[PDB]
Amino acid sequence: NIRPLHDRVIVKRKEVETKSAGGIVLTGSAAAKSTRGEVLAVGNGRILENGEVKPLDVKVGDIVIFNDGYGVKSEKIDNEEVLIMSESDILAIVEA
Amino acid sequence: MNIRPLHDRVIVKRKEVETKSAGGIVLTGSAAAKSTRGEVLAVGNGRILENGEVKPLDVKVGDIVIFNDGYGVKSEKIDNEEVLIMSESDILAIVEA
Amino acid sequence: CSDSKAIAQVGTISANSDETVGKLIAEAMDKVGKEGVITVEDGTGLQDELDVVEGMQFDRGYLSPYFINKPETGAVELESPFILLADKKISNIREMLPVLEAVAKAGKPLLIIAEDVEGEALATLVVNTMRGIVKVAAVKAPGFGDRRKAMLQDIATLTGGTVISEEIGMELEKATLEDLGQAKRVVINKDTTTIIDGVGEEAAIQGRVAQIRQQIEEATSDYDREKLQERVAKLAGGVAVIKVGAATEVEMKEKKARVEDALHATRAAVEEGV
Amino acid sequence: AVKAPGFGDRRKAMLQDIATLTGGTVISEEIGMELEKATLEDLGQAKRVVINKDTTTIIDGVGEEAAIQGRVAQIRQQIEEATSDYDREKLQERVAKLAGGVAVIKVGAATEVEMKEKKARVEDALHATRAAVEEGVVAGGGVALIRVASKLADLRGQNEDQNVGIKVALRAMEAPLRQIVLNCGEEPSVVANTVKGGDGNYGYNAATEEYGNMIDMGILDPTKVTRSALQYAASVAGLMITTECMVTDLP
Ligand SMILES: Nc1ncnc2c1ncn2[C@@H]1O[C@H](COP(=O)(O)OP(=O)(O)O)[C@@H](O)[C@H]1O
Ligand SMILES: [Mg+2]
Repeated sequence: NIRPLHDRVIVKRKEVETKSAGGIVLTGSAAAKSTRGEVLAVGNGRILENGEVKPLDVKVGDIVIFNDGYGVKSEKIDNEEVLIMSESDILAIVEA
Repeated sequence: MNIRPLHDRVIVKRKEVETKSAGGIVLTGSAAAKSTRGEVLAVGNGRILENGEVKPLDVKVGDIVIFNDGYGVKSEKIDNEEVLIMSESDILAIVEA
Repeated sequence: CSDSKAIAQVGTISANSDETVGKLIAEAMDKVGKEGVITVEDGTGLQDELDVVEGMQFDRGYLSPYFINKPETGAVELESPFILLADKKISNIREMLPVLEAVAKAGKPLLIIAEDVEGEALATLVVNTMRGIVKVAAVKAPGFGDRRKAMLQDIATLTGGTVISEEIGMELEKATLEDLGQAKRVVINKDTTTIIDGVGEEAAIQGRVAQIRQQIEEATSDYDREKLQERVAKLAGGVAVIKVGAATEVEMKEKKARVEDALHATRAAVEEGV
Repeated sequence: AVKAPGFGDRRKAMLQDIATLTGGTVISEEIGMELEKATLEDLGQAKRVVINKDTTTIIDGVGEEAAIQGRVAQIRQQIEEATSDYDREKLQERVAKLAGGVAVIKVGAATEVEMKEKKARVEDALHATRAAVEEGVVAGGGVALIRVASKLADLRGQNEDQNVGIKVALRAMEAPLRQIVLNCGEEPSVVANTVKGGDGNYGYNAATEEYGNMIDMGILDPTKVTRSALQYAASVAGLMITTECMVTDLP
């Protein structure tokens, strides 16, 4: 395993283009890919002004909603496709 | 299966376009309606500035709120009805009477 | 001029002593009545042919070929389907859940008539028939905008459905399982789409027939009467088409000319007598 | 990796011919599937495949005989069209590749003008054998028409004028035979007589310039071509003798 640094979290994407969750809704053509994820591991924290180490509000193995910009970068780790992003890119943390 | 918004971000369920109650009763349709009203579900902790930590979002839960729909608002699906999520900065006023 | 014997005779006279032409017109006029439409087309084989299509049949094809059911030759047969038409093109409106899920809740094969279907909406439609959630097929509407929409509401009352318009105070995402009409069975091919029997009251149909009667004359005389009677025959009674046969292309021009002549004469003979 | 067969719809149709043969699934951008999402089941299988600079070949691919016969049965509806010629050439081409096999005849010649003659004689013979196969054969030398004319001799019409129309036809069915003889520069009158005196397949051989059995001598008319020639000529000629007036543009 690897550790991201500062405020940056490394997340594994959830299934793409299949909206199959919610309502009775089936699968459509026009695609919206991976608005949610399980993460992997997280950074120490972000410094602010001098903020030193402030622990990220998101814990590890939590499933979350996000908006994907370029801040998130597509990487391939351990034969797995993964997204690296800044915590500010996480929107909400969903819980069953 | 409730959902929890991160700090500074609030999750709110939209209120459907009102058949016009202004010029009563003359109704507008069929088109989208700018939201002078809205509902909510859960609230984030708050936003941090220069160690300013988390200033509790001035909006509580169950509060009726007015908001502008910008690029900052996202649409998500939760069990049954789909709801939208936003930052407290995008909330303008809360209606009370 | 009333009896089909007399009709076939005045038909034969205009046909230059061709008894086949007269008796055939008489057969069409006997089956579909005074008002049934009769058309003349160039022939395949060397023999004359009379086709009769009863009930509702209109001209348009299926937009996606994968919808084919039980029947071969690309035949799609759907049992008790539901029809709704929104006037608009459906790509982005692919969401349309609440309505589909309502149909999903029903578990019926759908027959879908719309203004047009974009490829985006088409793909997810393919997935529904393969996946099995609901078996569904969709075909395009018959006419040009003003003419089609006028004959569309006519179809709505036939199957007891209600026309939804985006050009009206109704929305694409808003529809109910009850708003749809029903039919006994439907068969769709490359060219024609067909409805055998729809479920509707005897009241709405001829009530609609009594209102179109004022539309039959108007100021317009002959030229809208053509498509209107075209519409009228389709809706209540039925339409008949005669395929005229000939051996060679030069004889086809002669055969067809004698056939149209006799046809107009029977109409004239019928209305004004002989 | 090889390019698809043709320009669109030629190519797209022949994938489904190729797809169902090898039991694979065609991946299309026009349906709810895409290339990055694919299953090993979307792939087809074959025993062997051979590719060269100009050609690609699939040796005994594996697909049901049920599915294969399904595509041919769908082309049966495709057999009858309004496209007529070239439609039939390219349509059977797909079918032959899927079930049977293809044959190509290369006509040889010294010069280009002899090539146009050799190939033209080959095209006639091809259509004729095909037509002979389906609709059967009758005695050549136009003796069929001259024989059917002999059989119809007692035929009468509604009026006296109509009778002449009937007789005119029978006399005219003699024409083909009588013309062949004349091209040999021999008395047509004599040959017509000596053939009409006899019955059945007894006829004149123009090449050997001696009489005999047409069928035994291998002189055969596909029945379809003889039937067609008679029908078409009568249709237009029948209409043509009805002319009381002619209108045209001025010089
Ligand atoms: N060796 C032969 N002896 C007698 N008749 C022949 C011989 N070869 C061909 N024929 C006749 O001549 C005709 C040949 O027709 P041809 O000129 O090849 O084309 P088309 O059928 O368009 O006239 C056939 O009807 C056939 O019966
Ligand atoms: Mg006349």
